[PDB]
Amino acid sequence: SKKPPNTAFRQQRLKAWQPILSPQSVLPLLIFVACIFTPIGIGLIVSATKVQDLTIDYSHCDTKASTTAFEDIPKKYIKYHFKSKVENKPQWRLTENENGEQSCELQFEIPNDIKKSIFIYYKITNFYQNHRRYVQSFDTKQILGEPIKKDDLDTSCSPIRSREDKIIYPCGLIANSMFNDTFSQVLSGIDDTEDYNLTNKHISWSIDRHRFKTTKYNASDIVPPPNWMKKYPDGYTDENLPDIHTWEEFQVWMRTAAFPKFYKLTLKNESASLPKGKYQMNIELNYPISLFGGTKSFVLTTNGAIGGRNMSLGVLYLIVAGLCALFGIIFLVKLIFQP
Amino acid sequence: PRVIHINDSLANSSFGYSDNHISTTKYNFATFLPKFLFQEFSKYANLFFLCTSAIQQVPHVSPTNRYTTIGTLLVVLIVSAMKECIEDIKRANSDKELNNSTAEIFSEAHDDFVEKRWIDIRVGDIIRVKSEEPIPADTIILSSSEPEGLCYIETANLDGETNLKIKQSRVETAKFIDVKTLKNMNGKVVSEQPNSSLYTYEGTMTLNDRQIPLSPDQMILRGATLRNTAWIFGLVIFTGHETKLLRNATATPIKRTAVEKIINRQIIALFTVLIVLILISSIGNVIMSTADAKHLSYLYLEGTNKAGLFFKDFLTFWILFSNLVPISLFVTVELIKYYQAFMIGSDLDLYYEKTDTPTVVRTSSLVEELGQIEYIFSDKTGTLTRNIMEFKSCSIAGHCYIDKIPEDKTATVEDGIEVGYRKFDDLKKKLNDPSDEDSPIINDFLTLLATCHTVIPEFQSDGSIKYQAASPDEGALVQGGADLGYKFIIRKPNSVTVLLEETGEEKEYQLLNICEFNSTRKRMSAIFRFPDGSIKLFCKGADTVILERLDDEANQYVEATMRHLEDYASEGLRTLCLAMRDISEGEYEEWNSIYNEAATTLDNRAEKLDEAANLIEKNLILIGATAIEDKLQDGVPETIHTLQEAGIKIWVLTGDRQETAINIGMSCRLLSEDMNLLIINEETRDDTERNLLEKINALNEHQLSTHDMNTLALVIDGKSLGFALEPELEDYLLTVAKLCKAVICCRVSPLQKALVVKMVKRKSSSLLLAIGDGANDVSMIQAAHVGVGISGMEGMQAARSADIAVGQFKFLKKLLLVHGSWSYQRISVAILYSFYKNTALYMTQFWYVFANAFSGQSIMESWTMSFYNLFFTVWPPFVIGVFDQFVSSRLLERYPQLYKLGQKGQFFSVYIFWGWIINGFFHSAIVFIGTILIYRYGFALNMHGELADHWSWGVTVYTTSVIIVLGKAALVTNQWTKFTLIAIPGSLLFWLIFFPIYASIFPHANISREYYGVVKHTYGSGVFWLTLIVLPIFALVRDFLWKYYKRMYEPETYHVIQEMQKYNVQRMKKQRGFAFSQAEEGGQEKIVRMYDTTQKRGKYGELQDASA
Ligand SMILES: CCCCC/C=C\C/C=C\C/C=C\C/C=C\CCCC(=O)O[C@H](COC(=O)CCCCCCCCCCCCCCCCC)COP(=O)(O)O[C@@H]1[C@H](O)[C@@H](O)[C@H](OP(=O)(O)O)[C@@H](O)[C@H]1O
Ligand SMILES: *[C@@H]1O[C@H](CO)[C@@H](O[C@@H]2O[C@H](CO)[C@@H](O[C@@H]3O[C@H](CO)[C@@H](O)[C@H](O[C@@H]4O[C@H](CO)[C@@H](O)[C@H](O)[C@@H]4O)[C@@H]3O)[C@H](O)[C@H]2NC(C)=O)[C@H](O)[C@H]1NC(C)=O
Ligand SMILES: *[C@@H]1O[C@H](CO)[C@@H](O[C@@H]2O[C@H](CO)[C@@H](O)[C@H](O)[C@H]2NC(C)=O)[C@H](O)[C@H]1NC(C)=O
Ligand SMILES: *[C@@H]1O[C@H](CO)[C@@H](O)[C@H](O)[C@H]1NC(C)=O
Ligand SMILES: [Mg+2]
Repeated sequence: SKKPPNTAFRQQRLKAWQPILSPQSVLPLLIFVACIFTPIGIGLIVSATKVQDLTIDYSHCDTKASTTAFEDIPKKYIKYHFKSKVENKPQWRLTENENGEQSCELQFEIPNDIKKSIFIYYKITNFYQNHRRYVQSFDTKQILGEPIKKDDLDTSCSPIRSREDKIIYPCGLIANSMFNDTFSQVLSGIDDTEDYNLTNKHISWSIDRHRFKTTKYNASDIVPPPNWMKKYPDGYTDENLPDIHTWEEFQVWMRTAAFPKFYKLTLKNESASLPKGKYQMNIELNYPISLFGGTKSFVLTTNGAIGGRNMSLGVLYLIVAGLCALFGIIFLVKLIFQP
Repeated sequence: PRVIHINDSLANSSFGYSDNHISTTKYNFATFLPKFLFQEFSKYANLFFLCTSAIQQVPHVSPTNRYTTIGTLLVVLIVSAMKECIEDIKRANSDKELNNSTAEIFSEAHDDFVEKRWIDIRVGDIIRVKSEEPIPADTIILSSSEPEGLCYIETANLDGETNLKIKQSRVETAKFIDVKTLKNMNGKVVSEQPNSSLYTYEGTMTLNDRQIPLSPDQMILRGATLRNTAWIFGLVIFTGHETKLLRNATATPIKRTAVEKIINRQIIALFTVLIVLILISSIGNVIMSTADAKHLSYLYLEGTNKAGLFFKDFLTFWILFSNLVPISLFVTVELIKYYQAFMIGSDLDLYYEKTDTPTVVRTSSLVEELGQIEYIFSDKTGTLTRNIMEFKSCSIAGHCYIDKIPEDKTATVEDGIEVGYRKFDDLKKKLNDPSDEDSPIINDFLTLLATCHTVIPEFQSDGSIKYQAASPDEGALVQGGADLGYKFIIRKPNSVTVLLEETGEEKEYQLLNICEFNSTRKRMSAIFRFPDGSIKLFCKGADTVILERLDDEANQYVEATMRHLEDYASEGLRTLCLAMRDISEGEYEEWNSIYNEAATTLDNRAEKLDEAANLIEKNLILIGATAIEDKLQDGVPETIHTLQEAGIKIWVLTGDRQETAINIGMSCRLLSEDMNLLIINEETRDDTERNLLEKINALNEHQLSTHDMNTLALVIDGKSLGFALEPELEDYLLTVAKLCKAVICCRVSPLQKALVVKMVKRKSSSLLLAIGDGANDVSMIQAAHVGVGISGMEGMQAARSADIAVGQFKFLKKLLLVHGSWSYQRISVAILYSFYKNTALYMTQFWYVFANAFSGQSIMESWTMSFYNLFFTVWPPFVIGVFDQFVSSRLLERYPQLYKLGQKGQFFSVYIFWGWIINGFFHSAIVFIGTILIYRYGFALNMHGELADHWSWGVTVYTTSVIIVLGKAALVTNQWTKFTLIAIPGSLLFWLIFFPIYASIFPHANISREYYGVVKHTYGSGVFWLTLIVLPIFALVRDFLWKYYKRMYEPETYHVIQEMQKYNVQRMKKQRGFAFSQAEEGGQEKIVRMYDTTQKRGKYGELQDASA
């Protein structure tokens, strides 16, 4: 009665199939992946060179600029790509205000209109956003708006949770080290070029807006973080407590990027197209560079189907379609010349 | 000394003797868990991960979650424990079949033999054992059915002996045969202790205030079965584990296999890579913390010391890289080796129908040495032979007669001597015809088959007769003889009869005298009295003793029969000469006194009776010679030829004598003709020394070819084996044994069948199998690597403690070639894959620390790395492990030379293990470096200008690194069943459905707080789907082409077989084998007298008086 059954699974005679690596089978698979990849590996380079950007490195603007009039930026600070050729190099000057706060105006000429939407990012280099003491170091509860007391705070915001028995309100190394540099909302058009209004609405992630609510703290218990004292010198007042639900540029800072070089969104304009001409940008130089030792910048790219001028996806489809078409000919040589 | 009170159920339990409870399971229930920790800590991986989870519990150090690596340890802890409980159940009920077996037991309350199992047999009970029933424990007989209270036990489990021994009860207690008059037993049993000496025993039993001495003659043992006797009356002495047979054999030890001895030298080669990749990265954290102290002000680093932040980041890189060792390796190597042992024990070509016994794999860890066997240490009786002799042919007057004639052999023309065969009924035609010359010889021959022996017949309920023989050779002489006519029936104390069935009359034969068989005599003779009054002498014996006693001028067939005895033993048959002489009435009268003058004497009788026979057997004439053959089991000569083509060297280790293990070796084609032996059977150690020195010297001086290596064999015996197993000549014994084809060892004790195994285990590096049955070689099964048992109808104490239990010998071909060389390739990929899946992913943590300033941020989420071993990539180790046949079952048995792949270990070594680790680096430096050229600033997505964060990039590394590791498993597998499509391209569809459920549902419940919106920002993005297309294909172009280039331009030996599957010193020449299974103490001469079979059965059972 212990006789095992005669099922086709138990006797390991299951209905099976075998891979025959044979040069009438593998060789028409090397042309299956060298004639569907090259029309994609070309179809992406044609959509990563139709992206028109303009990179201005405004990093050392306080040192090497005259307050008097414009000059040219050195070539080692500007990268730019367009359909047509530029007629003048862009221009730039430093402007110190009456209070003693600087400002770095930038003037550039755009050689043709761009029908798509226009985005403004600021590129930061050598800023280790993905450090282990930096990504996890912010409190989750205070972003949602729960009035957390001191003892039930997170230990992840460990150096800056409290200064004088007080709740540092957006605790964490992320919110303490926020990029201050405001960007002027309008590309002001010079030499009778029409000015261009950019907005900062909807620049964050759409799921960050549901998570970033205003705070239910009482204002007598919360101090600013120690790198926000030039904006709130007295402390957090009851009237201008920051509404982080509508503070968009704080939301795109807490979405921590993955490399020491990254873009961050700060401005966009969807409904219209800017025309050809010379324009002007105004940036206040609040964030120093000796804090991290890198280069803050300013880019004006247009969003393509795979991103900016990023030839890496078009090229990685062609090193495959190269090696899957090179060894599609070393088959027919090593077969025929040496069977 | 141990004392036993007869007729007492209470007081005998006070001395604390053991019970019949045997335990074949490697532990019991009570010692489960603290023995289990040594089992978990002997693996070096599970030893390592307990320390790592303790290291995770110092605060603020873990880059992952704080409980992830104790969370994937308790799964590994539990699943390797639930395997152990079902390997406890399966070895509980299989042990229960011996515990539940029946035994008639005296109970004083009932005063009758009642039905109870074997368990409740206390030491001191009185039991009763019927015919053909195994004795439950070591006992002392009291009285029995046979006259003078004797019996016959078959010791085929106690040793390799084929014959039956006489165990006569003492004459004082011969009267107590009544179950009603049993109730007056009064006395003690003063015995010896458990001694584990089989053939020696002492003890003194007192009864009714009168002592009785005992002997090993009055003792029968545990594994022996009772044969040719109605019942016996036993008083149990030992039991359980304290028997004389089962005390030295322990429980099933932990046998570390030959793959796990390479894993623990592979993991040490991975702690090197783990320690180097801490002291490359964590040294770099010391450098960048001090060299960039100006530019890291936003982190608020302490900078207290160079040895505090070293050790605060020695553990972070310890924890992040501790998944380089795969924790799901030592469970998915248990649950493949358990699910392979369930697939072996369900094959119909490994299932014996006649007994209805499927094969069963008890120890399921030793499944992969079945592809690396290099020696086989068999057993002769029970394993090779079927323990059944039948009469094959006979030769008289130079004419041979056989029932079925082979087609190569026929009575041809003589070349000076007539050879060939005839049918048996033609022997009757020369017998019935009174004109022929040989008719007095045939009549003097066919009664010599029927009279001269010592078999005792017993009628059945049917008129068919059943012959009860002391030695099973002459039990085949009569039964084969009665087919020729002259059927032997009723035996009397003075005479025998014989019924000529063609005439129907029965001729009396007054047995006058009969001599017994001995070791050095090699013959036995029986002097008879015919019904005519002309008395007669008969004789049967060996060639080298019968040739020195002739009347040379009388017989002329002597050269004709010696040619036939070189013919018979060449085919593998046990031969026997048959010669007589005519004796007058006066020449008996002078000698029969002199025989009786050697009979009235007491103390020189053992050395004077054999002298007393030599005066009368001087002048003999020759009738002819017969040849009984031993039934080898089915498929034995076809298996051993296949097992020697695969390079395995068969070693036979019997318990039998030397003269018949050679004859078995001739019939199974281990031996052959034109193959000289190297026999070493010498007395003292110096006589083994010279004969060891002479054999090595005679063949190391000259090179002998491999054709001349097959022409040599070794035969040694156990008296000469203990002098070649002392540690000064063990090296010599290999050097003669490493050149000969087959090695036979004879009369080998139960200990020395392990001390040969424990000698070749510690002299070479080759694995070796042991196969057998019965408890004489239960010590051999615990000493070899794979110990196969053969489950017999009696005994099978070997099949208890064996790792694999099989039905018979002929399944060893399919087990070792098909199911052995599969189970070595099927685990040597599902381990080299499970070392590779945890390196194509968990290296992108290490190639990340060249970014992020040597800190240790985990590139992926904490739980999604702990779902990698357990959910998505645990199935392709299973399907590769159990459902992948690299060459099919028809082709491995067709070409037995393919087993030399598994012997040398061409599938699993460190020099091929490093080819899978380095292939796990290069597969991780493409899913990383291919995904920093894409997502160069986070600017990859086209969703209204938003960007990809740290967590919508880590998923693109994880999802690409799953669809490479699954895509590699689709290239290393060989055969695509319906169970491969479920695992390898189906676990991809598992992850691409389980992840959007994990990204929308589980973050809301405060677990896996990140990727709160990534499923929008990966799956909807056009870059995530064009990364999954080419980043696998870029990293499998190396695999898809070197697999192609290996099949054609540098093919191995099995690839052309895979392509075949889809489309298509004594010399043996002058040796005349003598093998008579009778030995001394078969009670040869006492047993002929005190019998009858015409006297009807007694009242109380089968009581028969001694009618002598
Ligand atoms: C860090 C400290 C630790 C250092 C440790 C390093 C080295 C250890 C020291 C010595 C190593 C010792 C020996 C290593 C040398 C040789 C190994 C023996 C050769 C060897 O058989 O392996 C091969 C790997 O082939 C590579 O070679 C694999 C080729 C890939 C090599 C590319 C090198 C990448 C190096 C890392 C790149 C880093 C990039 C930079 C990233 C950092 C960014 C800053 C095995 O795979 P295989 O596909 O052929 O397997 C085959 C095949 O799969 C199958 O089709 C065949 O069976 P079937 O036909 O029946 O199906 C059968 O032939 C089977 O064998
Ligand atoms: C743009 O973002 C910049 C970095 O986030 C930030 O620059 C830092 O600003 C803080 C605050 O203004 C500076 O901290 C100062 O530290 C110096 C000593 O090094 C002090 O003058 C003073 O510390 C004082 O400390 C006392 C006890 O510790 C405390 O009681 C006082 O209240 C007082 O805080 C300043 O706090 C820091 O040096 C700046 N540079 C760097 C490289 O960190 C800018 O403020 C910010 N700008 C705007 C407009 O937001
Ligand atoms: C995007 O840019 C266009 C300019 O090309 C903006 O359109 C102008 O919006 C301002 C708002 O103050 C009006 O005063 C102008 O008359 C508009 N120009 C035209 C030609 O209609 C548009 O509003 C911008 N989108 C935003 C800010 O969301
Ligand atoms: C458009 O640009 C002008 C020029 O600075 C500015 O005054 C006006 O407020 C802008 N409109 C909006 C809606 O911001
Ligand atoms: Mg045996």
